[PDB]
Amino acid sequence: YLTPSGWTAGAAAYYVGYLQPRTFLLKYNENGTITDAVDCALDPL
Amino acid sequence: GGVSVITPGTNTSNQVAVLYQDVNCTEVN
Amino acid sequence: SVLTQAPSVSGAPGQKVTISCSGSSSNIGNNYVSWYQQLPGTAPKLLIYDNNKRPSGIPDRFSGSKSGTSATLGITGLQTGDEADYYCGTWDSSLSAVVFGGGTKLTVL
Amino acid sequence: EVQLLEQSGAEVKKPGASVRVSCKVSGYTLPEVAMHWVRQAPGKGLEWMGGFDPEDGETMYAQKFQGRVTMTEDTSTDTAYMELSSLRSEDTAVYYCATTTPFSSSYWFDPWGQGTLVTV
Repeated sequence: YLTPSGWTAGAAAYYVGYLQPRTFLLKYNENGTITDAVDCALDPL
Repeated sequence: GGVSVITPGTNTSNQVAVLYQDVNCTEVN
Repeated sequence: SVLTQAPSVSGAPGQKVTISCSGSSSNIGNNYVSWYQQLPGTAPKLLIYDNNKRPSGIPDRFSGSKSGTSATLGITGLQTGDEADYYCGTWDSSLSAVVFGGGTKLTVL
Repeated sequence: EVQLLEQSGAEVKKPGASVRVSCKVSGYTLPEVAMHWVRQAPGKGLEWMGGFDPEDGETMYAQKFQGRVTMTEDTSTDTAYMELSSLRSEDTAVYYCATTTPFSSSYWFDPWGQGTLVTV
């Protein structure tokens, strides 16, 4: 409004990451949901 | 050269000892 | 119109004098008071709205207050180009419209 | 902030006619500011008229000038027409266009367009 054109309401923050073609391990559950996921090109373990 | 990982059980710890076989780490604690 | 304010008031330069507006509970009591300024042969410019809020481009030297049925426009630091007519205006629930005062032709000596 | 355009301009008519007042806007658009109007006769005071109601979302009209004065709005080209009719003697005056905030609860007319005289 007339604040004693006009935009910028609220405050905005988000996150951006990029994807890479790298092997992953996927531990499915008894309900078929992914719980554990360990990378392959991350560290020796 | 080969890269072989020495580990105690993951449940015991997550520390790792990387042994490079057929390679002196002059190359690459 | 229905409101009450003197047609003209006089004062010295750089001194302190306010301008009053006598109304009723039907127009000032339950509604907000606005003060406008107009120069000879020009357009009325809003001085103050609600008597405690200043529009964009209004000096901080202007103030106002609402004492029951009366509304005072406090005018501090009068200048030479301050001589203009100030209009008191309020909403009306009796007529349910926009009403104004007679106007105050202030004169800075 | 906002640049208000001319409302009608130089308009002169002999007795027995009718004239519109199309208040134009720039910097904003039409359905984001409420319209209002003020009669201002030369050597007289203010006489509020027209208006958009912050409550009811309706476009007001002066109770003293009901039926005689009407208004339409074209939001794209932002033209707010104010139609006069039934010309009388004391009708000649400056017809100011003004505006209040879109949301609600505003009595002030901060931007206006220097008004328009008519002819009787």
